[PDB]
Amino acid sequence: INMRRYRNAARKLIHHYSLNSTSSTEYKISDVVMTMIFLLRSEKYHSLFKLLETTFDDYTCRPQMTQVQTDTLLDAVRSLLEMPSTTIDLTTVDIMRSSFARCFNSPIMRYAKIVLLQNVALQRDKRTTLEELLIERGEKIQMLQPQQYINSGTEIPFCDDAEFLNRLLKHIDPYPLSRMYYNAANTMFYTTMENYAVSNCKFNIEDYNNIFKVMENIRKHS
Amino acid sequence: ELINMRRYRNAARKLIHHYSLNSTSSTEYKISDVVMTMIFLLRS
Amino acid sequence: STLEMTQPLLEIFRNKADTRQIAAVVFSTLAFIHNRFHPLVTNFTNKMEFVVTETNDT
Amino acid sequence: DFSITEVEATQYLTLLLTVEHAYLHYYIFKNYGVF
Repeated sequence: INMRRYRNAARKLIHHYSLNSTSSTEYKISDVVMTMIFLLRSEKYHSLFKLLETTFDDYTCRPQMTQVQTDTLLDAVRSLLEMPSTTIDLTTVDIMRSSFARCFNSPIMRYAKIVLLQNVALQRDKRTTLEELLIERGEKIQMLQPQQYINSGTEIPFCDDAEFLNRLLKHIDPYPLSRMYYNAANTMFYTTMENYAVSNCKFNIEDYNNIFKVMENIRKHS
Repeated sequence: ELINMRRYRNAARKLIHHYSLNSTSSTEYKISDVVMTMIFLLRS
Repeated sequence: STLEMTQPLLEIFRNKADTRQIAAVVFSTLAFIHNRFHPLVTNFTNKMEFVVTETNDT
Repeated sequence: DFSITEVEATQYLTLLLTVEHAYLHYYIFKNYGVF
C-alpha cells in the first residue's frame, strides 16, 4: 500500500487551501479520498482527522482542546507540510474545513461548478463596511506617534553604468517575466483580501474590477 | 565554559545544506555564522 | 545598488528589530516612482517621521 | 555575477505595483485635498 504516493498527492490539496498556491487544477476526488485514508492511517494525526470529520451544520461541535494539544497539532501540521518557516492561524484551517463542508454538501456533477467565492466562514462577527472601518480608524491611528526618521544621504540616488546593468539584464533575460505577474503578484493580492472576512467586511469585486476600465486609458492616449 | 553548540550546529547544518547542495550565493548567512561552524567542528 | 541593499529582502522586512531600513526602502521607492512618472521631481528631505502598523485592528 | 534568484526577483517586483497604486492616491490628494 503506497502510503508514500498517497501523501505525495494529498499534500497539495491542503497546501492550496491553506495558502493560495499559484499551481492550478488541484481538484480531484480521488486525491481527497487518499488524503482521508492517510489521515486515518496516521495515528498521530487522528486528532486532526477526527476534527476535520466534523462537517455538519446542525452539529457543529468542534471540541475544546488545551493549548498544549493545539500547539502539538500545529507542529505536526507544519512538519508534514515541510513548511515550519511560517505558522498560520488555526482559524484559517477551520475556515477551510467549513469550505470542505460546503463541498461535501454540494453534489456538484459533471459541470465544473467552481465555487469561485471567497471564503465566507467566520463566527460572531458584525456586518461592517468602509463606514464602520473609517469611524474605527481615527482614534486607533492618532493615539500613537510615528516611531522615527533620520537622514542617510537621502537625496536622489541615481543610475550607474549601463553595461554594469546589462550584466543583470542578461542574468534576467530568459525568464517567464510576462507570466510572473500571475505567477505570484496578482493572485497573492486578490487572495489577500480574506482580511475582509476577518471582521466580516463585505468585500465587493464591483470596484476591484476598476483596474480594468483603468487600464484602457494608456491605449486611449496611445 | 559556555557555548551554544545547539544553535551553532543548527545554523551550520542549514548553511551546509544550501551551500553544498544549492551551490548558490549564501546571502542569508554571515562570517560570524561560519566561525561558529568551525567552533562546532572543533569541539565535535 | 547604492543602497545598503541587505539582499535577503523578505527576511530584512521580517526582522522587526529595526525600522530605519524599512522606512528608507519605502521612501526611496516612492521617490523612484515619482521620478519615473516625471523626469524632474524631488521631495523635501529634512524629516518625515513615519509609522509601523502591527495588527489588523490597527 | 550576482546570483540574483529568479524566484525572489518575483517579490522584488511585486511590491512596486502596490506602491504605484498608493502613488495614485497620493497624487490625487496632493492635487485636490482631503475631501
